[PDB]
Amino acid sequence: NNKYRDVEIRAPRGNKLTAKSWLTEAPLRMLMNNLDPQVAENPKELVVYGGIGRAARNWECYDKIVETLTRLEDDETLLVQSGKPVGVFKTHSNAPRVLIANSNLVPHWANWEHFNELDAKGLAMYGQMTAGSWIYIGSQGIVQGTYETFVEAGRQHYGGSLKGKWVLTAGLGGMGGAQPLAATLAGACSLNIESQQSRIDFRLETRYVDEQATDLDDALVRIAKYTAEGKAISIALHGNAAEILPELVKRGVRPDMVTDQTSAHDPLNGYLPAGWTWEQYRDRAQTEPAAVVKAAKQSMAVHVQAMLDFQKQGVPTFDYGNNIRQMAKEEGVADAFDFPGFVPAYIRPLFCRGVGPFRWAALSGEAEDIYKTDAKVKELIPDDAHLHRWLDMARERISFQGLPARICWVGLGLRAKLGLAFNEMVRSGELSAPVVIGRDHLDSGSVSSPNAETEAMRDGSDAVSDWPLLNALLNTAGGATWVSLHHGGGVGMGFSQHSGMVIVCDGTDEAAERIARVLTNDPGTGVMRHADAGYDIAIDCAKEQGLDLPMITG
Amino acid sequence: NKYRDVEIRAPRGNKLTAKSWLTEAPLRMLMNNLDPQVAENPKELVVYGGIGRAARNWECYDKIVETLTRLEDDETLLVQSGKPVGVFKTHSNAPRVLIANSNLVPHWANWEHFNELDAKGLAMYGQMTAGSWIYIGSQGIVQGTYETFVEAGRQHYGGSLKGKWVLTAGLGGMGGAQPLAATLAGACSLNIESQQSRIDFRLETRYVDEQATDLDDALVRIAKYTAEGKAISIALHGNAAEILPELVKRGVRPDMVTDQTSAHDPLNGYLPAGWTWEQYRDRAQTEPAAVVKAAKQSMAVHVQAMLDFQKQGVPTFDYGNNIRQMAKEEGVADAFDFPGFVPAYIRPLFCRGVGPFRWAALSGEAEDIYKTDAKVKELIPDDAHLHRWLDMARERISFQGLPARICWVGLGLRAKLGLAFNEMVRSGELSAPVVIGRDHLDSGSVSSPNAETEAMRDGSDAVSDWPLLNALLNTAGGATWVSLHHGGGVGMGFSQHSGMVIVCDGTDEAAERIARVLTNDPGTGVMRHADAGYDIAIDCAKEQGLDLPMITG
Ligand SMILES: NC(=O)c1ccc[n+]([C@@H]2O[C@H](COP(=O)([O-])OP(=O)(O)OC[C@H]3O[C@@H](n4cnc5c(N)ncnc54)[C@H](O)[C@@H]3O)[C@@H](O)[C@H]2O)c1
Ligand SMILES: NC(=O)c1ccc[n+]([C@@H]2O[C@H](COP(=O)([O-])OP(=O)(O)OC[C@H]3O[C@@H](n4cnc5c(N)ncnc54)[C@H](O)[C@@H]3O)[C@@H](O)[C@H]2O)c1
Ligand SMILES: O=C(O)/C=C/c1c[nH]cn1
Ligand SMILES: O=C(O)/C=C/c1c[nH]cn1
Repeated sequence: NNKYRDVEIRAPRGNKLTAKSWLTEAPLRMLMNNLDPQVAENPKELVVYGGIGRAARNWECYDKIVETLTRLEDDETLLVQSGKPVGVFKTHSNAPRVLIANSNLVPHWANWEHFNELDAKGLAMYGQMTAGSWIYIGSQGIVQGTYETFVEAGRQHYGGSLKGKWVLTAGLGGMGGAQPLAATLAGACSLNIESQQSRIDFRLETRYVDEQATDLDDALVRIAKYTAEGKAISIALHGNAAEILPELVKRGVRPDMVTDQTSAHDPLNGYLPAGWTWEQYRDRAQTEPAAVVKAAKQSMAVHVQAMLDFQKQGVPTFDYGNNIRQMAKEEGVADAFDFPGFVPAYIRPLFCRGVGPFRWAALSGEAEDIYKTDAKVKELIPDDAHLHRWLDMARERISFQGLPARICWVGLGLRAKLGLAFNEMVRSGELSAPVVIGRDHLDSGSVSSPNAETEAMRDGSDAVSDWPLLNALLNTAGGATWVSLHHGGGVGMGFSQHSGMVIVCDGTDEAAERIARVLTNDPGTGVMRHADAGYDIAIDCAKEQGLDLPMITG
Repeated sequence: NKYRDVEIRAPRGNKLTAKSWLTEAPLRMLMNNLDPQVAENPKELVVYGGIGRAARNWECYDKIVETLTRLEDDETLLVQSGKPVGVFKTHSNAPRVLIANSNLVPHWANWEHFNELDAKGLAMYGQMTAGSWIYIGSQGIVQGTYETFVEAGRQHYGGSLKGKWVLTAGLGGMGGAQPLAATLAGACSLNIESQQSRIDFRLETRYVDEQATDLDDALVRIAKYTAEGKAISIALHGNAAEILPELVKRGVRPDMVTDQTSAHDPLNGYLPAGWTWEQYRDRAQTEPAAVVKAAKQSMAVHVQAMLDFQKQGVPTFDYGNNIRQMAKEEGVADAFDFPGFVPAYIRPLFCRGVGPFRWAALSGEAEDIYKTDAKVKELIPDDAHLHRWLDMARERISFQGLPARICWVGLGLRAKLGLAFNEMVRSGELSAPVVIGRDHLDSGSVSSPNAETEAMRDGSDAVSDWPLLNALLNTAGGATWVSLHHGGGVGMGFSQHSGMVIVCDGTDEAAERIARVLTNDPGTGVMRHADAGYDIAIDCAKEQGLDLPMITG
């Protein structure tokens, strides 16, 4: 192993290569970017986000991945198995250069206890979604999704804009840290409970949260003031959600929306029991992990009961993909699922058109490369004012972390248009170096997760996981530059299966042929999957886009 | 939509109905999987292994055939639990079909949830080769069953098994290979089977030799034949959960004990003690939970008899039908006191990438397989065990559907063979293309802690990254169709595994694909066993020049 190394890693910048080609330089740079101190939550331990989501299994494996990517030939493919470079095989230049499979366990053994047994033997690594597949871009990766969720909740419950309203939530980790800024962009104030001061500080440093209250009473004074003024200000409060949310219910405080984004998906590592310190928690997880898991899950039950109590008061309440309802249910809160997941409640119609967390990064390191792509997106999508406003807010309010990157939700049809245009900007020298195009594994065709993205599918097919497997096979066949299959991202061991893809735009004609089919097929599989489930909006999209769906179009 | 009173057989000869041999091949192998001489119950789409099906339902079957017929050379069909769900543009060196069957998010990966989805029209059990169109009747498993009995004989009895007998049960599609495998290894065998129609199928296909009239008759025949050193297989109509405890009580001592009933699926594949098959199938529809319970309670009695034979010193092993797990769930706490066949006997073969490599003649002509048998002997001139295998196959294995051959070979020889076969197609020595495939039971394509990855030396039994990487790499290298299945062999919850088939159509493009795919597919198994730290696998990797960064640098 070892899993601690006191080094600062950053992606190399500019146009000169360390690896043999841009197709192998790209995953090299994106692996290193996943560990950049401005990007990752705890990169000296290889941790990117999401509990113990890691970029490589241990530091020996990291070193060997870098060494191997550096020498990999253009007709060779590296296999990464739970963060370990296990084999290099001959393929061809239009296949992926890296195939990644992280954290997959045969289902009867797919649980944290067995994962932790394997980890102790040096046999495991949790990939999360984008940690082990090298496409994490800091809090920006999720911020548009969290904004779209808050906007749609506002449209359903409050007439759209959240001006004068406030969101109550918890968790200011890598992904959770997007919540305050997303709320602000949606027009709302927010109170964001976080148990570690260093995480509040990271969100302040990256300008994802605005201020820190001195205590709960002071936080409520600020929320009362800013909402009365119609300001949209995010407030962090250092504390424990499982103590504060029940206290807020006892006080009859009524937020306008309630959710949670603590790392409840991993009770041993990601969720602080009430009354404990993070330091006690980390230490006791090593001596008495069973007792720590039970204490964490008991506090999750208290926390979810508070969420249910807000909901009974008429407050819009939803689960944001961290499996907390499941944990509470296992601890006796039999009605934990009385509030819905964010996807069936708010986001699923976007997935039905293949819209999701499409993203790209400038391997050059140059901010202006992303600003030039933003301008190109506006030229190619001239009549979508919501999207133009998103890109304006991103430019004005999202500061880059590590390599400049952009989140921009778009769906089937436009993803390929954008990717081909970016490839041509690389060819012409408008862009100073190639760019990579990817996405979260949360996307319309790439995830099965019955307590998150596939909760409450109208046909009952929540648990069917053929679809992400087919998505990864098809990305490999079409020519993505690296393809990944992961288990347990988001919701934890046992609860999801999902796929990732990244494709490099290096300005070549060969890349253009791959891009045209890969960025059609990847969102196409999500429209297909939702059309199969019988969503009329997905069937309409399939017809509009000319998809060939034999059981539907013949 | 579930039942169709039709006989289906693969098209023969050289005329295509699809646009190329790469799309004609999956069309013919899908049909071959349903041939009445191949499949256990093809009018309900069932190929083998409980309810392992070739397509979800008959509408889906028809649409797969229609879609394969029109598929272009740069298009790929996606099959999702036996349903043709999308056609997408790829390129001519990608697979024409990508298949994912029966995959369920792990917390829901169980038969109860499968059956809920099935009742909604949302599910199909792919087994291993049922849903991925490379089943060749009982021949697909017979050499692995033979290699298991041979290695058990080497470990326990000095090799040959002449004078010895095996006790087992299950004469279904794959269990039907057990009698002939025992015979070829030199042993007599007693094979318990609950359905006379299954005994008849094995008799007609020459996989079992005789049927005893009752248990006493069976034992008189075993005593006589073993005393004479004959290797004869005996079927007995009955219930193993009744007969095995009776043999323990009688003090009968077989020389090996195993089982291959469909214990992996209590609702459909395992008859409770005292029930008729009709009663079981009727009640399965009326009271499924009570049927599951009764089946599992009988599996517990069955497994306790196996444990009781082992206590008497009888070599006893689990042959991958998950029966130990079912018995443990019913209270047999020491059900895993006897091992699975792979850690006990077969794993050293997997460490060299050796496994159930196979091919089929799309022409339909037996002589095409005889020509390939002769070519294998020429290419592998100094392996007399393999030559004897092919001689025994010729003599004793009858073809079922398209003529096909099982021939266990590993890393290095698979590619030599497939390139030679492709050259035979190109020269016209073979009268039509051949398909080359394998079971999903193979060194790099399955994670199954109660079967192929039981008791890995490093404790990595449940790691299922490996079959997913195998499928991704076969897709990258250009197999003709690639599959990812869940629950083959051992049932929902207990395995994940990959399949591949590649067509040898005589062309230079196929040759390029074949050379890397038939290197990489067994290469991933040698890699996986090398990663676990098996010195035999590390040696193989070095011999074969594999690039394993954490071992070779
Ligand atoms: N459905 C989705 O789309 C989706 C998307 C992204 C992330 N996720 C999930 O979101 C969750 C957060 O991800 P992340 O990257 O921010 O994780 P992280 O591990 O980086 O951060 C979790 C934060 O929760 C805080 N925390 C834990 N227990 C607390 C408690 N009791 N009170 C207050 N704070 C507490 C921790 O101090 C930490 O800062 C994870 O469960 C992740 O898997 C789900
Ligand atoms: N370990 C391996 O390498 C391996 C390989 C292949 C298949 N399998 C498993 O082998 C098993 C058999 O496969 P198959 O294709 O023969 O299945 P099948 O469903 O075609 O046949 C099962 C047979 O078991 C018989 N049977 C059921 N209960 C019985 C009982 N109590 N007494 C006697 N007979 C009984 C049935 O009548 C049937 O003929 C399945 O569990 C399959 O998944 C394991
Ligand atoms: O946007 C990202 O990079 C990460 C997201 C993710 C989704 N679910 C768990 N992690
Ligand atoms: O040899 C075959 O075609 C099928 C086999 C298989 C292995 N395990 C479950 N099915």
